[PDB]
Amino acid sequence: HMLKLIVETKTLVQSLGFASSVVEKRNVIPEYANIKLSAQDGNLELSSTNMDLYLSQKIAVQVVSEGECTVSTKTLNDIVRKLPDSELTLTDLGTTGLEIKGKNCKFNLFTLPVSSFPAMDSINPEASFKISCTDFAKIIESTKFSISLDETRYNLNGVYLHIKDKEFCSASTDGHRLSISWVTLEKQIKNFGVILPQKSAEEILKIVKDPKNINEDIEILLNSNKIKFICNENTIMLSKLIDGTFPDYSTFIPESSSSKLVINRKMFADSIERIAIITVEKFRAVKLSLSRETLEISAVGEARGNAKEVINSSQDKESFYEYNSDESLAIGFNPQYLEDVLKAVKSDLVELYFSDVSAPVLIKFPENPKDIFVVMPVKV
Amino acid sequence: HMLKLIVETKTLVQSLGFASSVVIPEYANIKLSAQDGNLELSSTNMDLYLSQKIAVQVVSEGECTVSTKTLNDIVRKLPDSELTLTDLGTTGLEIKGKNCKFNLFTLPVSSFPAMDSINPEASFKISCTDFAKIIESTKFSISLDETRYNLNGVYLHIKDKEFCSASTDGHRLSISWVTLEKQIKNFGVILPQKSAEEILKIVKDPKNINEDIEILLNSNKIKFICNENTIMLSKLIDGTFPDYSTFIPESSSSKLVINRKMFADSIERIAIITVEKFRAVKLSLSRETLEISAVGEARGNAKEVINSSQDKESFYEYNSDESLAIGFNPQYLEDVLKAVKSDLVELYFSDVSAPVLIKFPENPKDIFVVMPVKV
Repeated sequence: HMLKLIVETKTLVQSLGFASSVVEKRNVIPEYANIKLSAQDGNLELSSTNMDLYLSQKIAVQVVSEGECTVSTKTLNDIVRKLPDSELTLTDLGTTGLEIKGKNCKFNLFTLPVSSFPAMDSINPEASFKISCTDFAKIIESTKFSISLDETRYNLNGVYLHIKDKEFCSASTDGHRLSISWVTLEKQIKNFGVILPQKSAEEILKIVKDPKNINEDIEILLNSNKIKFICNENTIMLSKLIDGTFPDYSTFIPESSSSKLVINRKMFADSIERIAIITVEKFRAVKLSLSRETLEISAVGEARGNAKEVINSSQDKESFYEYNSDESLAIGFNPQYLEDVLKAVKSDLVELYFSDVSAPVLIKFPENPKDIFVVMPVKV
Repeated sequence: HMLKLIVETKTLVQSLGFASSVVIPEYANIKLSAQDGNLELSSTNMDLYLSQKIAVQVVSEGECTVSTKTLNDIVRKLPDSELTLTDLGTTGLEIKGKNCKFNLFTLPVSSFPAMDSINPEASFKISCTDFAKIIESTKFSISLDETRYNLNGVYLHIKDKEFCSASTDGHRLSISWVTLEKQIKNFGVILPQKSAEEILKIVKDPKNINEDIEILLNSNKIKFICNENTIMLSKLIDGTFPDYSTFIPESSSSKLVINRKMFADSIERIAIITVEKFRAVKLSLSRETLEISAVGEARGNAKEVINSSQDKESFYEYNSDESLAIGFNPQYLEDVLKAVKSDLVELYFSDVSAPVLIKFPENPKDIFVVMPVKV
């Protein structure tokens, strides 16, 4: 019937931060903005949903009376974050509302009937397996930034999660670049390939990176229509899948290269970002003028000016630069697309493999053999 | 001659921050003038003109003009401890670090306005600390209503030896003052909101806050010379400031003394439940307790109880056997409570429809009035 429970405030604040990262709040079209609270068997289950995903979080509380209700996510989040008490009492007071009670204060939040809150789908899986949260965060971190934002390219608006032999892999592309990242499974899993929407990839990454989950495991259960994540037993996320066919990306990886650059990753990344400052949105491009002696990174911006930075050949790790060719190469890239790759993998050095000015660059990190990136150039 | 100078990056970044908070097309530009060991950076908008001088190594004297935003964008991300600026003519202004070069389009200096001259009717000096105080205590209750343009600034005015800033938006009054030693000709002028905000930031800078500011004014313009090297000229709102003394209660029948932070934190919590259409908290005052409560249509309601206490950290004392339930916009109370750093705050009441007067003990030259709302 009527919920009543005592919960540690800090724990509730953390769960509501996750609820807040799910809940609909754009205020252009109708939204369902409530959170469902369910007290059962020593746990409070907090459920949040948007049109892409359903999140269920369970936290241990002192259940005085079992029950469920729903209230405004934002109002509950906003109040609980400002209460000083180490613990709070939550009591469903019926027409009076859900009461949030600390030592000196009481808030009544009007409820909405539980029947108004979307049903949690059941998932009957075709395949399921478990991997570490550390391994899953890695392949998502390495591929979430190059998802397409173009709705007409509906099959590119997510990450392609798939099995090839013993490798669990994530791939993403927006037509301008490709990212691929994988981890080796120990058990042979049924082959599958599904497209996880960007919004779900962002939320499940936040979940598995939480300190309580990052060193734990995540179970993945899926069929061709839906996917379920069970992260460290007590957090369940259900997601829709994008109905479509991810392209055969193996054709996109250059089979050979005419020159190779090795350079300190942070130095390269900092220089690109600096030089890109002069650019405008209508022409986001930096020019890499590569030679054995120096690399000149330059850019122009209409009605702003131009910019140039020189990186000299060097064998010191902190300033490393080596370009293995007697020939020069002047080739342009969108600096955001280079920065996305450079920030994705924490590595001392980075390798860039080129062919001609009109062909893509292949980017790899030396201690990271299971991450691959391809970026097409732009005319400069 | 062509400008060329070497400048400490951190000091140039700081100057460009002030120039950027100020910013016709030529008003998006910054004028750079290297002369006599100083770089003068000039910035202007339709209300004000700002001139800053910073010491640099002047290699060659000269002046030029560039986009404020482009210059600010580049300098704030260069890692070098010092930068070389060189007007290269057809190439533009060169901003040079150890390994990077930026060239910015320059614009003609003949297109950049000079700072207007002022013939002052009144001029005086006060400390930057005192000037910061009176602006800090009054900038939050300036009107944002364009239909009441004479309220869209602070009223800087003198009464005998008291130099006052006052502001009102029709819902509250803030007034803060400093006693001058010199006899100054009577004046009263309205400093626009953007100019009050900019000169406050300048006087609060660490290099100025312990120094002095000279104020020179007539009925059309006001000039601030802050610690010699930063000069801001501002237009004044041409108009008549209203008789704000009508906010001051003729008398008060009850008084609340309460811990300031405790009060502000409880108002802030209870106000969460309100909606934009009815931003109000209810204070139900009695000798034993204060109940702070609020309602929000289709959202809910809330209540917090504060018990009488003589402990400094939880202080509450209300001097009357009568109960008083009176409402306020919580933002107008929070504005006042955050304006003055004090352990306690005092609130003086009469009836539910009359204003509250607020003061902070040990701050006798700051007075605030907030009108109630029906609850």
